[PDB]
Amino acid sequence: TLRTYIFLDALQPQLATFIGKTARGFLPVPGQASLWVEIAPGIAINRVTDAALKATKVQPAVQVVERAYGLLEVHHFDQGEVLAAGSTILDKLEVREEGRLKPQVMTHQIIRAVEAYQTQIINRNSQGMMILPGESLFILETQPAGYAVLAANEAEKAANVHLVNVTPYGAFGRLYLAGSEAEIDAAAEAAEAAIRSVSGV
Amino acid sequence: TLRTYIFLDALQPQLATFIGKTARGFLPVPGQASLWVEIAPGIAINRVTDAALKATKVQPAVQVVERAYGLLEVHHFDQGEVLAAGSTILDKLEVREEGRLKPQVMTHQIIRAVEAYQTQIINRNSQGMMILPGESLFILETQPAGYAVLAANEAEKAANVHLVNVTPYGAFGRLYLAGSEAEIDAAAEAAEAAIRSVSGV
Amino acid sequence: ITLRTYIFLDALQPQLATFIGKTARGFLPVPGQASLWVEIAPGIAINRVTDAALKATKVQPAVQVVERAYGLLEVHHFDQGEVLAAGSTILDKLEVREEGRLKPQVMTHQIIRAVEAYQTQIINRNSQGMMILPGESLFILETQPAGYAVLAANEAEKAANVHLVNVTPYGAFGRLYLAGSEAEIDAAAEAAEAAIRSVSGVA
Amino acid sequence: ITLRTYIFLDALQPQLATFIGKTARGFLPVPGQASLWVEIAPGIAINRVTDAALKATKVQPAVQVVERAYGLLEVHHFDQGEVLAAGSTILDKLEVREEGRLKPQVMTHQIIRAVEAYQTQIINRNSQGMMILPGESLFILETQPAGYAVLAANEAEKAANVHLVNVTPYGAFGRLYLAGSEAEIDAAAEAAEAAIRSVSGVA
Amino acid sequence: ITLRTYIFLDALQPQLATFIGKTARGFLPVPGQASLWVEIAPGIAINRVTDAALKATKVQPAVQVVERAYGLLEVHHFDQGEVLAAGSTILDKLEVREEGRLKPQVMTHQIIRAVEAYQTQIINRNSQGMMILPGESLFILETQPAGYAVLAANEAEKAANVHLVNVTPYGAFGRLYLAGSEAEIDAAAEAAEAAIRSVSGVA
Amino acid sequence: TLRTYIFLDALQPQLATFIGKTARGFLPVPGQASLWVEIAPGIAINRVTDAALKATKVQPAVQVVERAYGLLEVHHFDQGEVLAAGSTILDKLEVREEGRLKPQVMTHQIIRAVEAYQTQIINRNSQGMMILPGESLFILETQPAGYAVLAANEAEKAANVHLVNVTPYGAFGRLYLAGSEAEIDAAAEAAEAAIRSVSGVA
Amino acid sequence: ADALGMIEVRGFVGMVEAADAMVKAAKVELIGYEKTGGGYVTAVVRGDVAAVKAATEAGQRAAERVGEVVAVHVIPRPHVNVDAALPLGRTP
Amino acid sequence: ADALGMIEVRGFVGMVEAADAMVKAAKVELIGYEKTGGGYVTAVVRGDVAAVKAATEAGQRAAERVGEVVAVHVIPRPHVNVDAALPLGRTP
Amino acid sequence: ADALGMIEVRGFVGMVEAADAMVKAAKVELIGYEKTGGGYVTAVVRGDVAAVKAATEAGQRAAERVGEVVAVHVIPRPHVNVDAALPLGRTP
Amino acid sequence: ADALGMIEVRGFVGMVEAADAMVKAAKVELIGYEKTGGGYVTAVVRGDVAAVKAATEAGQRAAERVGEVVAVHVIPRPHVNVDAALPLGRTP
Repeated sequence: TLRTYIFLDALQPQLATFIGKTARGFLPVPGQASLWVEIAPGIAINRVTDAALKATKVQPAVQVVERAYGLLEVHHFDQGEVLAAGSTILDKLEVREEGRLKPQVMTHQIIRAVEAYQTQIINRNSQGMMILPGESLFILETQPAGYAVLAANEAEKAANVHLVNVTPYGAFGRLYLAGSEAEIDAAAEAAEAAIRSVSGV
Repeated sequence: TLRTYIFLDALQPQLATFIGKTARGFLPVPGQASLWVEIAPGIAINRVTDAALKATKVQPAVQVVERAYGLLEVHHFDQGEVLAAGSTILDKLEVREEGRLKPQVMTHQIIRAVEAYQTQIINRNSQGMMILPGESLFILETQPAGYAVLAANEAEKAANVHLVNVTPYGAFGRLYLAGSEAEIDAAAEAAEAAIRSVSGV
Repeated sequence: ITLRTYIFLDALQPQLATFIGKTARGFLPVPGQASLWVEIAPGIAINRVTDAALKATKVQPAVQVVERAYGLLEVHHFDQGEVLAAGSTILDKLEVREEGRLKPQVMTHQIIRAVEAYQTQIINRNSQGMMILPGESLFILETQPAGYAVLAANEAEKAANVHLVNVTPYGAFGRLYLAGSEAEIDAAAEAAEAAIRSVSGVA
Repeated sequence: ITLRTYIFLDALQPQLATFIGKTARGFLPVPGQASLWVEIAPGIAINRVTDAALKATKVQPAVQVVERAYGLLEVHHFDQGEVLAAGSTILDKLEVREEGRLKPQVMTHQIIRAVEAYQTQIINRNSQGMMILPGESLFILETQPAGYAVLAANEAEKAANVHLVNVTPYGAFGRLYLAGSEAEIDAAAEAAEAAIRSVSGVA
Repeated sequence: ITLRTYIFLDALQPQLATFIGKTARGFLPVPGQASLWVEIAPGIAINRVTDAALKATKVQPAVQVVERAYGLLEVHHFDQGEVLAAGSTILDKLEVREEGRLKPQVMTHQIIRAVEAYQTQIINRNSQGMMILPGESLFILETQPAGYAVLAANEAEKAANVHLVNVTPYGAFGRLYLAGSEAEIDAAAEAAEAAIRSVSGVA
Repeated sequence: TLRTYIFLDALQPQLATFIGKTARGFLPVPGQASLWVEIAPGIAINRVTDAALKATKVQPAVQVVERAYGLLEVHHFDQGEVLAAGSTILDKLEVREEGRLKPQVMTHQIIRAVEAYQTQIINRNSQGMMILPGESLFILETQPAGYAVLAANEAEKAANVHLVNVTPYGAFGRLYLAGSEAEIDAAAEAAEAAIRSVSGVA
Repeated sequence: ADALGMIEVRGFVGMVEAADAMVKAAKVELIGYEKTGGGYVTAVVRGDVAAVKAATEAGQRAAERVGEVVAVHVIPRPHVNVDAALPLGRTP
Repeated sequence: ADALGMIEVRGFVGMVEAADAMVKAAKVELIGYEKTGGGYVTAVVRGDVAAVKAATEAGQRAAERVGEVVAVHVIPRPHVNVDAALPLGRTP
Repeated sequence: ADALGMIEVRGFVGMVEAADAMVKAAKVELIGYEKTGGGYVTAVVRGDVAAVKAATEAGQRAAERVGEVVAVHVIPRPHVNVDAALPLGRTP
Repeated sequence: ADALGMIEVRGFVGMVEAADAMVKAAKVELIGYEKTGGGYVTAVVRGDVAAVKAATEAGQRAAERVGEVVAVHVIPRPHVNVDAALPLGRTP
């Protein structure tokens, strides 16, 4: 099946940097168009990855087969190569773009003026930016897991927030953002508007 | 949704030392009163942690976010601060104390005279006290997972057992205890009587 | 206690035994030994199963993985009689016969010809066994439940000279990455599918 | 027992306290607390010294590292009286005053304007603190002995708006990766260099 | 090839055998077997020496560590004649007499009594063996060469009722953390120091 | 001080596969030209790396600032591009090409018909190909460490072996090759001939 | 299990003085005495090691005032085969 | 049948220390001790030839600390008439 | 069929050590041993050409220590009439 | 299987003396003797490795007095192919 299929037009620098910290493939640089495909069962993603890599010149960064779900990232500077790889992926899955799962937001919250006792734990459970005590925290879960990176990317299009964490694979996709109060408010509005704009089933 | 809400009047020294080996926060010392709150969905515990840390002077040690479940521990020397943090948590969740899931015991078993070929593997798959050959192993699973540490506490209030392992998060809560035969018998009876004395759903 | 997998490997081929030497957390097996894999649910009962073997026979256990909810156990010895007696003791203590195992379902079987380098680098980073090289065919397999996957590995190496890139026998799905040239991957795929589809059980 | 590094931090600036709390094996410090770093050779002898802190005063340890050759101890508390009393107790148990410490040798200080994206992927993969974004200036610093590197972090955040990418105060050399806009990194570089070579010691 | 450590553990006591089996990369030793530790410099030449063991006798290896500079090999088997024959074959392949080993020199030995909880949190995050509870006495031991530390483990458990918290026989210096009540730790300290000081060799 | 400066003319596929299995950065694909520079002290390699990345179009795979030394790999298809990055690196170092250290063979040994009990150890201590019980093993130690990948290139260039391990960082460089006996003899003679024909400061 | 303590005196008088001062100095259990001929008699106490260490070093001090004390030794953990074979009061 | 190992100590303390160190240091059987009078006692370990030879070399090493070691010897294959006529725990 | 390796030793002990080192140093098959009298015995191993090339150059280097190695030879591909007539263990 | 020990003597008398001293020296098993012609005879004992390692080094010292000793060697574990091919009394 097809759980997640989102076309990012470009990677903002904290998201591309975080994928550079986390991924196990060819790391993306900022300014590249990118594509995320999550399927079930997961091990068929090597069919999908090959289906991209025979078609276009794109390079894959993330390929994680976690428990039953297979996540795949590809990227290139030209948007046309990434969209041609996405069309070839959808031809190989014999579906279209609308057959993806419409993401449900499990939890969206804004914690204002986080105590130091909570920032130390959040910093130990995160790989991106360090949250500081007194900063406000934006928290997000999306199902399926992939669409969270869309909620990352558009967020950095809006506000000056620190990408603390994003996990795009697994059962629940997670997003930790940090910053001052108005920045977290604007980024929260942008991330909720980006998740609500995904058509699906 | 609250799954586990268990209070501990005092952490026994091997439980406090095990959480000192495993946790990613302000590690507890023995004698401190403690509190474990597990909720579903997981990421919502980053609200609930805040709901403790704006009320009292408790320190959070464990905050684990699994695929779907979230576990929080808070502790302080004075029991009243921990109970006030627990009352503030139950006020924030709008759920009473008995709205927690009543724990069911998946497996309670005692293996007499564990041979060396099994002790080597159980030692490689654990982080507490090591088990020696010839020592009887008590095995426990509880669902939900957080209640496992209740069985990790009261059992050490019964006999001279070595805490081999306790896992309080994820699908099933797990407890490996080890010691001589009568001590394992008394500690197993105490752990089963501790799990059976918890009201809930 | 449910018996998800009960499979008896009559002989470990050298890449499977070498892979278990890379990954296991027990007494590592050597090639030529007879092996046995028992997977149950819930996982924590496998410690009760392992003792049931270790008080019975002279077998030595290599793998004991306790997942979220499943439990995988491997025992092995040079003598097939010791290993089958340990399996008989395990089935006597479970009081479930050999047919009570879950019959394995093949979720995905694929053969990818001429894997590009951009995919081989990621496959090599995400797998522990033999490295795949760019330009070589890849065989992909998943079985539910997971403990049959090593069987799908083992008979595959009894087919043709294929690499053992990965075999994960524990989880919700058992995974198998094999690599090699086209005809060898074809023979190994035919042998592994014939070995999985010859296993009886329940569904 | 040789006293290499004895440095006292009067107030933990929040990114250093955050990064220490991300790397500590102990009790995590919160920002604003006073902090203290003692480094000796040999390593395992620091397990004596830590005891002499915790028996005497109210202080709490964050980072105790007994690595291949040397040994490093952090103690921190809100009151500077308790931290200075633990420092005097440490230096009485070592029977060495402050002046027996090694003067920090500044072996490398380099500001790299507009770090390319291909290099930021490496630096972000090697680091545990912040992430450096492409185009931001980098400041790298190497001191010997290594413990004074946390001083070089603290004063840096005390004088500019930078990001603490990494600091390694244990091992052969003390490494410091800062990153930010160009003027902020020039201010942080001047402040960190002056703070390192504005202390006493024995060369 | 320099022979640093050559020690023959005549019978593995259960906490040392359990700790080695918790840390060894190989065939796990079981309590009761005879054992042998050989450390040479440089490291990779131990792959010659290991072959000379495994072609000669029936002994099984557990720890073969080729670290940054040195190299360590453990071989263990029930019959003490088998392990002594493997030791003789190792010392012939090295072309050395036995007494060319470095004499173990006790660098740091300290009984830290009634350890505070805060130091136990760090020691328990820095150790894979037993825990240490607050208030129990600790025994830290450093020896050079590193491998003799496991002798300092073995004889210690051969004396009194202690908890083996850590032993590292690989690296620059061999470390030993023991823990327990005070009389047990005093008996273990006398026994471990008398074990290390009675091993001859070149200095 | 420029310890190693080795230019790999073409990455062979098991070496490129193993580097991409252990790289912190951009994974090299086979056929690309590559380049390895080790200097002492370590963190000064970030002076070096950026310099090449400001000059040419090369991409870095392995940059290791470990306990004592510093290691940099750069790789690209065009060999003129990798050589231009190398000349930029040597200009930033202000040394010539032959300011390197001539590689010392600390230990070389072919161990024939390895028992299974040692292959379990070697396979547990390796991130490359497996060794099977009975296959011959070639171990190699070089100083300084970076030249180890040179010994992993030419050997694979000259026989049908398995690359079990190559470590080009740390105090000493290590090389574990494995395969049938004739192929391991050819690969060992090729590795020694690759190490011998490298000039520098002895 | 229980740590072992021994005072051997060439003489029954010094042995009874040792076996008196050992059980008066701390909490050890006197299990018996072994007569090995030639005037050598050996008093054997048995308890936890923190008490038998304080017991034997006081019993030696008191038995050096009346007689000749041959050997004084404390075994912190005797093996179970020793308690099976040699008569140390804990014969199963 | 099995190999024979002996520690003779003038005094009971050194013999019990030797008979503890022997059954710790190897997988042997302490079949007991022979009292020849005069203060001499002989502890007898008895087992396979590899373990008794490495057990008596620990019993000697631990009985010289506290005792006067009279004689130490190992017999790898004792003759059948020796086991028939002398008390060494293999009386048929 | 397969290549042929031989070690001739004046002495049975040296030949047993050579025949052990040969089969431990590669995958060769010791098919037997031939007694030409006068104290000369010949160990004959057999397998593919590189394995017997390693086996004999380990058996020589391990049999000069204990014996007197007369002759070493490796035939990389013997003629089928040699296997048919002479006793090399592959006689059809 | 069991470890192997051999004495080669130029003479039947020295071989019988060595084969007597080996089985009187430890728990070994004289399985037989090999006549390689020319007056060379080889006595073969076979047991666990410490027993044969003591027995051959005793039988050598007892056989050098009364004869010419050519070779003495102990193999702690012979390969399965050696005991399958060469006649050492352990051929299944």
